[PDB]
Amino acid sequence: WTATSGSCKGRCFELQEVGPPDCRCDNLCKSYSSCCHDFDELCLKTARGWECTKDRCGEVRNEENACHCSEDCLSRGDCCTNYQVVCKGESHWVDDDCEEIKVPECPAGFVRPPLIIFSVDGFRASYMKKGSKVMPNIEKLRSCGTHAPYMRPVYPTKTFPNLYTLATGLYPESHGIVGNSMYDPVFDASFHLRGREKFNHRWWGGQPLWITATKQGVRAGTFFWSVSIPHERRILTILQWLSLPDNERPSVYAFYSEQPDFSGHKYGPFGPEMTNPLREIDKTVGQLMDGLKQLRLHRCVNVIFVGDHGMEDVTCDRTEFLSNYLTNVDDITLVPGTLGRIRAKSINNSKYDPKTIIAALTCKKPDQHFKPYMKQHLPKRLHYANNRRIEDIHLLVDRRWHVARKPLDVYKKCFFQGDHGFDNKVNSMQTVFVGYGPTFKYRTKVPPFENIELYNVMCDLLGLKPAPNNGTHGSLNHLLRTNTFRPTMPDEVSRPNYPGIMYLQSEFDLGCTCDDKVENKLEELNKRLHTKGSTKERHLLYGRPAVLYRTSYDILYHTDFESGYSEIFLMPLWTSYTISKQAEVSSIPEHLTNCVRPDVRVSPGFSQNCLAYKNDKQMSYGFLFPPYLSSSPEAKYDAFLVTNMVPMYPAFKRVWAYFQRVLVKKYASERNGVNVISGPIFDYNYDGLRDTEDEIKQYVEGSSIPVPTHYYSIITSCLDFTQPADKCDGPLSVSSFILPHRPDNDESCNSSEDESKWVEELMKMHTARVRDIEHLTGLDFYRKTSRSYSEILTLKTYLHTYESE
Ligand SMILES: *[C@@H]1O[C@H](CO)[C@@H](O[C@@H]2O[C@H](CO)[C@@H](O[C@@H]3O[C@H](CO[C@H]4O[C@H](CO)[C@@H](O)[C@H](O[C@H]5O[C@H](CO)[C@@H](O)[C@H](O)[C@@H]5O[C@H]5O[C@H](CO)[C@@H](O)[C@H](O)[C@@H]5O)[C@@H]4O)[C@@H](O)[C@H](O[C@H]4O[C@H](CO)[C@@H](O)[C@H](O)[C@@H]4O[C@H]4O[C@H](CO)[C@@H](O)[C@H](O)[C@@H]4O)[C@@H]3O)[C@H](O)[C@H]2NC(C)=O)[C@H](O)[C@H]1NC(C)=O
Ligand SMILES: N#Cc1cc(-c2cc(OC3CC3)ccc2F)c(OCc2n[nH]c3cnccc23)cc1Cl
Ligand SMILES: [Ca+2]
Ligand SMILES: [Ca+2]
Ligand code: NA
Ligand code: NA
Ligand SMILES: [Zn+2]
Repeated sequence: WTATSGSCKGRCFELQEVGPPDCRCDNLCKSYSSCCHDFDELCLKTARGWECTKDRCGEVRNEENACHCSEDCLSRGDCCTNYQVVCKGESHWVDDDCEEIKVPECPAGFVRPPLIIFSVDGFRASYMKKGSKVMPNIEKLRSCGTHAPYMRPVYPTKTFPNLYTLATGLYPESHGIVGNSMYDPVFDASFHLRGREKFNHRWWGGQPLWITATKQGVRAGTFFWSVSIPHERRILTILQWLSLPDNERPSVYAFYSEQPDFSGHKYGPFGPEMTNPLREIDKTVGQLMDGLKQLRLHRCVNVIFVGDHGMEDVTCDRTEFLSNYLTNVDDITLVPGTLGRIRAKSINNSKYDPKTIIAALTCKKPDQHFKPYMKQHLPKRLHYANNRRIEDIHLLVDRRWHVARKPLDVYKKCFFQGDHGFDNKVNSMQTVFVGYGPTFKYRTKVPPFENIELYNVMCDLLGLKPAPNNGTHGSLNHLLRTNTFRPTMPDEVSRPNYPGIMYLQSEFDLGCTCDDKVENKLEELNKRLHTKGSTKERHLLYGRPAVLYRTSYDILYHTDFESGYSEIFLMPLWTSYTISKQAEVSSIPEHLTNCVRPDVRVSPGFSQNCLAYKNDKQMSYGFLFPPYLSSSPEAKYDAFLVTNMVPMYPAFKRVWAYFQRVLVKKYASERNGVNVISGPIFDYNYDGLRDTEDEIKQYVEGSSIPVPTHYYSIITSCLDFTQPADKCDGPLSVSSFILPHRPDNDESCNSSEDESKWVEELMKMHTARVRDIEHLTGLDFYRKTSRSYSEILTLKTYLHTYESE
């Protein structure tokens, strides 16, 4: 209940929220149906519009007007944004030449440059170039400030997940806003765009910027604007707040535009009807900048122009229906559209089986436009699993398509021509970033980066300590003139052992065999030196990775590769090797096909054994350093060491063998050598973080050999590919993957064909950042390069996407 007969007199857009049943004049009052009786009259004035005209110049103040053209308006902070242009012969901000802002030029009493976040819903990245002729204000921001060619949103590429990611630096799985619609089974409650339940604070995890600010003594303007408040009024409210006295004035502000998303849904991303919404957004930017200029803040405020996601062409006719696949279609609930999420209609139905639903949705039609996944099998780059609000069954929908339960759901709801929500690496979902101000760089282009990184930077811009988040603080230092955060490398927690030869052959009883009994002082000293690390500079180019948790491991040196061998997991945590452009691929000789060799540096008790694999009818093995890339017949024996073996399902060995036999050499040819680091990952609870021993759910039968959930590789070369990988003087280039270790290739519908038609496609889908691997392994890479640490942090957040331009 609201006693709406209090008044908003002198309280319009009050920052502090007053408590029911006392009536509200703050922004959200509309959304709670709680504004005071006179809120529209006092706070939403529209009289005479939003622009001064010559005849109004120096008028007598009339408090009914939406904005003012009277001599006292500047000191009141409530002039129309074009007041100085119309009435004082000033230029619009957009018509002024741009001039470097070397230092903040702020009015007295400003403690720090304010930050304004100008967020635009549905603003696809390519609009910056394709719409540049109709967006002069935005184009000046872009060209004069710091910009990326695009910014990667998070998955799903929907509004609230992305704007709340911007606010918190967290993946949706951690912040809790995992789509625009959700069911939380602990709460037994549903979150929707419509209605009121979405304002309940239990939906919203982490700590958004406005709370981070407030807790640290920095005042914040509103981040949420009610849909009925027009854009001109949002801008005027921000400008008025900026005119407050020093002790009352916020330091961080947000503007939000529902456009171009609103029109994009109706008309498609490049519909002719899209030109107007872009013109209008640009006009709004013009109003803000003119307003800032009038208040002498245009060379003081840092402005971020940022989108939440892009927009793709999507129509009703490109809809797949689950009713064409499942018989039981009324036993399920689908969250539909540009992604699919499936759960049981009733928890009382114990005849509901996820395995049979997945199988009925897998590779059933030749051009099928969605792919089902148990959430733990989604590409790890999506970070979309560790939340009870994300249903176990997920459908990744192809760009340009929808999924629905039944046809009736589409015509009892063609209207729309645009949508978004798809995989966050899809080009059409990419959105925009521009930063303009004293703290940003001048006329600077930066590479594309992920929106999870911005929270840290916004905290840096405001002198705030960020709450714990998924950004990598320092990775965006290259955007900034000053206020950089100077991170240090994490300390190594576990130092390795360096074992020598400590065991005789006959101490091992592993059930392994190798045809290797084949016998020189020239080559005897030479092989001793390889085992003490004489080739390690060739194979370990960026130093050894640091182990950031407590464990027991050994460094093992060899002619062609170096490894960090875990005594706890009985396999390497990592294996490092360099393949030059010139290297030759060879086969596994006939006599070595089943060869596994005890490693006399490592006890039997901390070794794998061949008998376990013999007895485990589902599990085979592979090697981390590939025998195919041995430098010589003699060196090839090292590749068959039991310490280089890892457990692999035969179906996965098809993938791994093609990667090692064909792809590594291809990449060395294309990139002028590559350094490769490969290893296992264990993420049985799908939290994106390294498992401890006691979290492992599967072992090679009858043994303590833990089975990885995934295998990674990090492939590094010289960005200047005219230099070979192993003699690179400058910046590096990386691509990585985290392949799911699956007992079938059901994910790849064309897997009956030759690996050349499907393996690389799988690997592209599971592309990853080095940082993703770091989380999953507790390893810290690139510890010894000639590069700055901030540059290395940037490299570690790079994602190789495999989209064209
Ligand atoms: C991305 O960045 C984020 C942020 O840094 C990373 O997330 C952190 O990961 C940590 C490890 O997974 C995690 O630490 C745990 O926190 C527990 C306390 O948590 C509460 O308080 C914090 C701080 O204010 C708060 O942020 C949390 O908020 C979560 O939950 C509410 C809903 O209840 C949501 O509003 C919110 O969205 C958020 O949900 C997300 O996180 C939780 C896990 O915390 C998930 O379950 C959800 O799915 C969702 O993703 C909390 O309200 C603390 O109690 C834990 O301690 C246990 O583990 C330690 C290990 O040191 C052990 O020693 C203890 O014994 C203890 O175990 C006991 O409880 C067990 C479980 O009940 C039980 O089995 C044992 O037997 C014991 O009794 C732990 O320290 C941290 O909370 C989150 N933070 C956030 C914001 O998510 C994330 O990892 C990064 N991602 C990547 C890929 O790097
Ligand atoms: N950084 C950031 C940032 C966060 C938000 C946001 C606000 C929120 O407010 C609580 C009361 C729900 C919650 C989550 C958010 F992510 C945001 O919201 C703009 C918005 N105003 N009006 C809309 C209508 N629909 C969708 C979004 C908005 C804009 C930005 Cl720049
Ligand atoms: Ca949106
Ligand atoms: Ca884990
Ligand atoms: Na086997
Ligand atoms: Na298949
Ligand atoms: Zn939309």
